[PDB]
Amino acid sequence: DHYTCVGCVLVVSVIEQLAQVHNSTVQASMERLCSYLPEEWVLKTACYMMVHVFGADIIKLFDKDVNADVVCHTLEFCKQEPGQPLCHLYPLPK
Amino acid sequence: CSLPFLAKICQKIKLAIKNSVPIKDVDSDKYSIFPTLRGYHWRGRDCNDSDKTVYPGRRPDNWDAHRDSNCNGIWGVDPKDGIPYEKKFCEGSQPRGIILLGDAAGAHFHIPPEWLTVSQMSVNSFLNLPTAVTNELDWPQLSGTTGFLDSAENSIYLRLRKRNRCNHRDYQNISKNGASSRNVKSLIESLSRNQLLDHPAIVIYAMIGNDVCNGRKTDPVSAMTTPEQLYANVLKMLEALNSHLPTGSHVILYGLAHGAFLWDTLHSRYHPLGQLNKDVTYTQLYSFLGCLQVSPCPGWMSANETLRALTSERAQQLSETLRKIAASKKFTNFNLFYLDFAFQEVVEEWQKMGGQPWELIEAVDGFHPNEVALLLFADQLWEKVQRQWPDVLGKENPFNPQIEEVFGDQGGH
Ligand SMILES: *O[C@H]1[C@H](O)[C@@H](NC(=O)C[C@@H](CCCCCCCCCCC)OC(=O)CCCCCCCCCCCCC)[C@H](OC[C@H]2O[C@H](*)[C@H](NC(=O)C[C@H](O)CCCCCCCCCCC)[C@@H](OC(=O)C[C@H](O)CCCCCCCCCCC)[C@@H]2O)O[C@@H]1CO[C@]1(C(=O)O)C[C@@H](O)[C@@H](O)[C@@H]([C@H](O)CO)O1
Ligand SMILES: *[C@@H]1O[C@H](CO[C@@H]2O[C@@H](C)[C@@H](O)[C@@H](O)[C@@H]2O)[C@@H](O[C@@H]2O[C@H](CO)[C@@H](O)[C@H](O)[C@H]2NC(C)=O)[C@H](O)[C@H]1NC(C)=O
Ligand SMILES: *[C@@H]1O[C@H](CO)[C@@H](O[C@@H]2O[C@H](CO)[C@@H](O)[C@H](O)[C@H]2NC(C)=O)[C@H](O)[C@H]1NC(C)=O
Ligand SMILES: *[C@@H]1O[C@H](CO[C@@H]2O[C@@H](C)[C@@H](O)[C@@H](O)[C@@H]2O)[C@@H](O)[C@H](O)[C@H]1NC(C)=O
Ligand SMILES: CCCCCCCCCCCCCC(=O)O
Ligand SMILES: [Ca+2]
Ligand SMILES: [Ca+2]
Ligand SMILES: [Ca+2]
Repeated sequence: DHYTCVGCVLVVSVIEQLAQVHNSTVQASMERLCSYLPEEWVLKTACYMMVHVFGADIIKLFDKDVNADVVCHTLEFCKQEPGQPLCHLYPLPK
Repeated sequence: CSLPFLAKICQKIKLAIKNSVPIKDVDSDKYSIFPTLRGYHWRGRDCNDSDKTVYPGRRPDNWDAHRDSNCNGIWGVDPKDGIPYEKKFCEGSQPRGIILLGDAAGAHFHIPPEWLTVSQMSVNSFLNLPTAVTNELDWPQLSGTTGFLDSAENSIYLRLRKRNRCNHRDYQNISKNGASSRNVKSLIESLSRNQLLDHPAIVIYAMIGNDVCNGRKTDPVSAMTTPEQLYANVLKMLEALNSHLPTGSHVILYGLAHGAFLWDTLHSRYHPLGQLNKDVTYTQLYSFLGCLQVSPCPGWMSANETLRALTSERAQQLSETLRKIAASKKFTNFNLFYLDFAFQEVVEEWQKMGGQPWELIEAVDGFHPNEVALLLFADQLWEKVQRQWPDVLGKENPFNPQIEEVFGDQGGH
């Protein structure tokens, strides 16, 4: 919960920044990321499988360009727990 | 892990982690032929995994005339004079092993910044991921105390091996990321040493932060180990060690870290995830992890300088407790020493090599000493012990060249 938030922000950060440096879509950077994983452990296969099956459904939740904190809260990987402050790694607009 | 069939698997995994012994260990002597999963990245490689009486650090039965019972690559008989090679070359050389009872720093926790830095990311960036993960994100094989591979100033183990080749493969890194005085008892149990059948050992107890770095969900000060708790915990640990260690062993209690260095050095510098758009510093990393209540050290990774100072003060108080134990308590089977955390010496040594202090901290986690720092600490420990207590390290073996001539690389690591 507090681990899934961290893991989501890490992974989404890499996807978004990898898209930025290639001027690419998020679909393209996700596929690029899988491309970089090793064959061992069925990581690259699991990766590719994950990206094709769910990727588009996830991207379609977003009609706007938002940072990793927003993405991960929207996907409910970062939840606002009762009694705890809102957590974010990147700067807030405004 | 909540599914019923899948949960029985999850419970079993956690059980292997926590016991801190190799999963690949057919004879159950805690030494492995496989590198990760607590294998020979962590301790000397088992030269016979079908025999619990063959493992690193053992006294050589029959002087290893017939086989290499202690895996140091020295064995057999000289046909010239009928004398076993290990008697000729090691008798009287007082071999000893190195054992680290440590934490994430002692295990050398390291997340490659290449996994998170897109500007340089490539097909090669993740080749090490399965090794790292099955080593609990530690790199003991490259660590300052027990490292034996090509450093990315070398390790305590390799210096001991260089001093006396008979010490080949006699290393054990019994460190766990979350270890402290509160749980070092479980580590004592994963240690391998027989008080009567093995060589003596140098044991370094180096819990440099976790006794002050808990409190992730409460006032951290109220969570930190107190001097009385640590005194009791360490005394019980030392009594347990006294029943494992061969006579002639040595135990070094190492002081806690100067953790205030972290905020002072890093609070305005960019994290790897912040380098592309210059939008994340370690200040934000520390706040983020603290907000999520998963901060690895809330007391030192705080913008509240009063909290940082209280954390440092407790760290100094606990270090003085270790010094008191070493000054006042005595154990039959080992000499006991205290060493301060050599912060100033390491930072000065680094600056004279042209380094900047921020280059001594793991870039991704902003917490642990990195590979360079750990080898500098090892260098400072070696020289200080050599200068003050040379008996701890032993004499140079005059037959090292003979060992090398007859046995070469002694079987490698
Ligand atoms: O169930 C037990 C808990 O598991 C245990 N917690 C752990 O020990 C901490 C583990 C959890 C791992 C979760 C994530 C798993 C995925 C890892 C695989 C990697 C995939 C690649 O965490 C780790 O040890 C560190 C893992 C970091 C992983 C980051 C990978 C980054 C790769 C990026 C990939 C991108 C690709 C594109 C819990 O223990 C209790 C406490 O014990 C002490 C422990 N402290 C130490 O370990 C401190 C040590 O110095 C290590 C510090 C590491 C800091 C890393 C910072 C990274 C920042 C990254 C940039 C943003 C405490 O742990 C922590 O301090 C660790 C810290 O909180 C983790 C920070 C970041 C997590 C990121 C997750 C990313 C996920 C993967 C991304 C895809 C522990 O809190 O104890 C429970 C069981 O507990 C109890 C019990 O039930 O009995 C209860 C306790 O209260 C306690 O009392 C004990 C008793 O005392 C026992 O007697 O037992
Ligand atoms: C690793 O050791 C095994 C086992 O050694 C035998 O059993 C031990 C428990 C101990 O009693 C030793 O003294 C024994 O030699 C070795 O396997 C045996 O090797 C001999 C041949 O020399 C043969 O008679 C046996 O059948 C083998 N197997 C068993 C189960 O005994 C093995 O050779 C050793 N490996 C290496 C690389 O030296
Ligand atoms: C800085 O940290 C210290 C230590 O956690 C805080 O002191 C605590 O303050 C709270 C009141 O809000 C009390 O619960 C405790 O009595 C205090 N602890 C001690 C040891 O005195 C302090 O509040 C923090 N300062 C700021 C500005 O946040
Ligand atoms: C690509 O986007 C550029 C702006 O982004 C910056 O430059 C690129 C090359 C990356 O390095 C990125 O990380 C930087 O933030 C534009 O200047 C350029 O016009 C865009 N390219 C195209 C083909 O439109
Ligand atoms: C768009 C991609 C979404 C990214 C999802 C990554 C989630 C990482 C989860 C981290 C694992 C938590 C482990 C645990 O709960 O103990
Ligand atoms: Ca074995
Ligand atoms: Ca064996
Ligand atoms: Ca031998």
